[PDB]
Amino acid sequence: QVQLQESGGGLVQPGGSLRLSCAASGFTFSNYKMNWVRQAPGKGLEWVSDISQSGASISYTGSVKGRFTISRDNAKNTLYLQMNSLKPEDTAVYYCARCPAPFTRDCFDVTSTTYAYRGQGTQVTVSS
Amino acid sequence: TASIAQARKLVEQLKMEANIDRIKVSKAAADLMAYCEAHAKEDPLLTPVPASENPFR
Amino acid sequence: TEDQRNEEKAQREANKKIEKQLQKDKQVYRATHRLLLLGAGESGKNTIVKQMRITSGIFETKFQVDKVNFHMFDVGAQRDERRKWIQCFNDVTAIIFVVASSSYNTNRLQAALKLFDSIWNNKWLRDTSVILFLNKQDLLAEKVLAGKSKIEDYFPEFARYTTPEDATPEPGEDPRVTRAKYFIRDEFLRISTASGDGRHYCYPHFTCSVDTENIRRVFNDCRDIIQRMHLRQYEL
Amino acid sequence: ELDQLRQEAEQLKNQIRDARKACADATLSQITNNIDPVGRIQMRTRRTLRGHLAKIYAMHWGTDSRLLVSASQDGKLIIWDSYTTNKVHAIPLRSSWVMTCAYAPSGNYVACGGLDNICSIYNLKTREGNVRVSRELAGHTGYLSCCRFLDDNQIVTSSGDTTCALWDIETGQQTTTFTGHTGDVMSLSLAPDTRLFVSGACDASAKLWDVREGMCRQTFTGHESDINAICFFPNGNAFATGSDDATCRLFDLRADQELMTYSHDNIICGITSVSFSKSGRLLLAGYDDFNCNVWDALKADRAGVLAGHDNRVSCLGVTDDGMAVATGSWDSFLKIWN
Amino acid sequence: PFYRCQNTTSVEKGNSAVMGGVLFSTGLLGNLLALGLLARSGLGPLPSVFYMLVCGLTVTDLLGKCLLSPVVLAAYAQNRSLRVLAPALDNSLCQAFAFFMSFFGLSSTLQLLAMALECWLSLGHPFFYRRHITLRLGALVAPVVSAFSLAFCALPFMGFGKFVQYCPGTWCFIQMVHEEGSLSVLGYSVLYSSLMALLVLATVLCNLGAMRNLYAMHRRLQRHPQPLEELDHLLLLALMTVLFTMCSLPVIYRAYYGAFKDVKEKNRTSEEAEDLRALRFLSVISIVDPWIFIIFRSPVFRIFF
Ligand SMILES: CC(C)CCC[C@@H](C)[C@H]1CC[C@H]2[C@@H]3CC=C4C[C@@H](O)CC[C@]4(C)[C@H]3CC[C@]12C
Ligand SMILES: CC(C)CCC[C@@H](C)[C@H]1CC[C@H]2[C@@H]3CC=C4C[C@@H](O)CC[C@]4(C)[C@H]3CC[C@]12C
Ligand SMILES: CCCCC[C@H](O)/C=C/[C@H]1C(=O)C[C@H](O)[C@@H]1C/C=C/CCCC(=O)O
Repeated sequence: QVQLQESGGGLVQPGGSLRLSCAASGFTFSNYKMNWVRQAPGKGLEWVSDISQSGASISYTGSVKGRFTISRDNAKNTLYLQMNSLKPEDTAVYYCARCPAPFTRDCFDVTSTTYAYRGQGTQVTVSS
Repeated sequence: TASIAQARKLVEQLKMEANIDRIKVSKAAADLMAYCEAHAKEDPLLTPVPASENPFR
Repeated sequence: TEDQRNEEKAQREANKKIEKQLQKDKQVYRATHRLLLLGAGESGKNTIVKQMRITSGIFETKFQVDKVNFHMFDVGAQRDERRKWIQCFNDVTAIIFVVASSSYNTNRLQAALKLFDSIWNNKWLRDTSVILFLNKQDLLAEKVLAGKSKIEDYFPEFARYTTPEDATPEPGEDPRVTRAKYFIRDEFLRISTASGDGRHYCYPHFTCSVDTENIRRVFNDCRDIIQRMHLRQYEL
Repeated sequence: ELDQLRQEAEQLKNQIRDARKACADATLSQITNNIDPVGRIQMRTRRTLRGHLAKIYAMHWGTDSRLLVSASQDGKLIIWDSYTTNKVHAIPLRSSWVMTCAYAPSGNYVACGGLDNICSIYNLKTREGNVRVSRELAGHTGYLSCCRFLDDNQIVTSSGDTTCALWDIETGQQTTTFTGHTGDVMSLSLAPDTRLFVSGACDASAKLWDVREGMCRQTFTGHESDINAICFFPNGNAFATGSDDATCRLFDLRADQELMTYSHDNIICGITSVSFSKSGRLLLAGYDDFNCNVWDALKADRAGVLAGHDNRVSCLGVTDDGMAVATGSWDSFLKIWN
Repeated sequence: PFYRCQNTTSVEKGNSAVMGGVLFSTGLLGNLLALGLLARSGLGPLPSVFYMLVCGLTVTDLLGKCLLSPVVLAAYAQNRSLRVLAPALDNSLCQAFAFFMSFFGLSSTLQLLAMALECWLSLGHPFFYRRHITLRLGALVAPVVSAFSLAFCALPFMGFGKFVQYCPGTWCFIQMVHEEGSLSVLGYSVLYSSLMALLVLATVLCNLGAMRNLYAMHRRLQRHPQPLEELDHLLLLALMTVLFTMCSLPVIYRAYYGAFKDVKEKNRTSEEAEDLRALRFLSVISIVDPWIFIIFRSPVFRIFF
């Protein structure tokens, strides 16, 4: 069964830095595209960033460009998201979203309903 | 309510499914092979069906 | 077996009747141009359907333009998991994608961009053109003219963006409104040009919910798509 | 408190996995290694059916092995004669985007549905001679993916709402609702006894359902991506599922775990349809590469390839008697192989 | 007699059959390559109206070059005109040769006009094309065109028109001149000339419309709203129209001249030389069509070109 276990989240002060980690299992981590999504308190799912299979093509949302760094290592089936500088508005449960099908780049994991290929997420909060 | 009700239903279904009468895989494979070799001749796709008997001539 | 031959003749007559019916159906179908309407939940697509029409999982909107039948289908009342049923609209003439440009902060514009990228990259949709209706331009103008919703706060690349030379600003429109509009347009142009091209094209049109020229825009897009599809014939 | 439920579910899943592993004393492949291979079978198109306008998406063979029903998204449901290729009926569908079709065992009724979220029933043997809508099942909240007739009055239908429902054609109401699936249900498969049915729900997992009891009796998690096809083994004790991962996996209701996998490196495209022959030795599965590969149910080898279609393969079904197999594709042409 | 070698059985040796051998060989090779590419496409692409139209056109052009070139060359070589080249039941082979020549020319012109009109309707009126034009129409276009050409070229045998031999003696064609002025012999010639001119003008107008539509599409493509786009089709259609006009104008001009631009013919040598040239150029349409229509479009050739 597809399993995703997010970790690395926790409390932090404004301007801190976190390094989230997701343990993939139950599939070929290299054959699927990885996407990061978060759900702010009292809000809907928000796409954060994505990383292609080979790790060449990378993109971040305007509110994240030049602030967070995504990375992957297919040698152990693990995903990473290096947060250099956070802010209070960044508090949200970060979920790891996988591409629906392999060898494709069209993702539909931002669905509001229960997505069958997303982890439980890690709670991250920022407060002064 | 729904968030916890879904988990409760999942746990109940998993408990119900855990206590099923699971059978070994060797016996299942043997039964599958027996069924396959039994109806082997009765499979027009597996064996070459005669041309006359074939309605698709 | 004379009875067998009589039944065979009856079945042949029935098949001939069904073939005539299917020929008529094909004549009616190839003359009809199906269209898919899609957009975010907060988009003004409902107003567009209402203007064009003046429980079921899909609604059919039939409208004629210059004696040309157009069947716009709304896929409302369906779960947001579109990766499966979107494949059914591979043969549609065009996919009317309505996005709210003023819906930028969560940031719905980013979700719309990702959806457009997925639709453009879908294997079964690489041969289907998408009509990009950048709806709700008046709201974007009101927000960018007198407001603090800085686009650079949610789109850092906007700080270095400048109005292109080919830009055709509307008479009286503020330069900032045109800059924001063309930036939002280029946001989709990059996705539609770098991810691939040649098999399908994107038609970005700045429209509003009450703009009646949407029908003429769809008509022109269908004309262009059919012309570019006919152009393929001349390739042996 | 949610952490307690999470840990409980995790421990239950671990116990179930340990139990499944303990029951895996051997593997089907190691035991079948002694079985004689089928080799190669050069199947050719014996009959070509033409007349469909749009891409065909669903098909279902009849019990009589003579008439077949195929649904195209052009708003038409044509019934073809397998032997003579003559179209028996041309049923125009109120919903153009039809996605499923079912031929009743007796042939007196036919069902179909799609994005309209309505599984309309059609009577083929009306006293007037024409085909008319018999019943409209508009209780589902999603697109109808697949449907199969249990009898002249009962029919199981899958919908995009992630839940299957048992319908009474006489009253037109949901006799029983099957909940538990996470994603949208794609395909259905009725057991030989018509007492159990399985289906995939775009969640890389198949669930065993009871028609009378109405509960998820078993659950399988062998696949890794969305499941689009499912078909019961002729004996009714196992079934194979097709998924977008380009791999077919056989599951046994008694073993409660995957027995073997059918896939190849060169095959990377998704799967759309899967079916078994009369004996079940041949696993015919349709692929998006415009061809259908015949996989040996025991040797896990490609016993044949049906590359006669020019577009994506959508549906695939084998007659009850196993005489010929028809492969549907988006090219709007149905080819019968033997 | 105006036609110096009419009743004759000679061929003014002062004429070397090289200008026909080259025109035959080049056209044969072109049509062979075209048919080979078409067979390669059919064995594996999908059929289309334009595909069937081009197939009919190239097959018709090949069937012409064959018959005609064979007879002419025979003649030149052996050294006996067509009226004696079948020394047998054959004062024939002089009217039949001209009949086949006129039939094939009119059929090529009609098929070119049909293809131009199809392209114009497809690019300028897409809805009309999708509604009324189908593969059943293109399949019947060529047979109907051939039947009409046969029915039109069968008139000289019913008293309306005549076939005569020219100076080289190795070929024949409609009696473009007019002996003394029989609106019956001149009537068929002027009618054929008028029909050819009308078809040429219609083809030119259709090509101009298609090129205008292609230029509009190119202008629209400049902005965002293996294969090649309309830019290459523009050059292809321009070259095709130019060559077709330059090859079809000479014969029409000579026909009209021999019809009404004379009272008593003068300089028989120049008139005969110009009548021969005119058809020398007209025969280039069959050599130009296969290349422009298939080879320049075939990806196998564009890879190197
Ligand atoms: C639709 C396409 C692909 C098929 C039809 C094209 C070809 C095969 C057919 C259609 C009509 C045919 C012509 C019909 C009439 C004549 C008259 C006679 O003088 C010799 C044969 C000739 C010149 C035929 C040549 C071949 C022809 C051009
Ligand atoms: C007329 C159409 C439909 C059929 C075409 C077939 C061709 C091969 C036939 C039909 C009529 C034939 C002509 C009729 C009569 C004569 C006799 C004499 O004067 C010389 C040849 C000539 C002129 C014939 C040559 C061949 C001919 C042109
Ligand atoms: C002629 C108008 C319709 C085209 C029919 C066919 O394609 C023509 C083939 C021509 C050739 O290739 C060689 C030869 O020129 C033949 C026809 C003869 C034309 C005038 C005789 C030339 C000469 O006496 O030297």
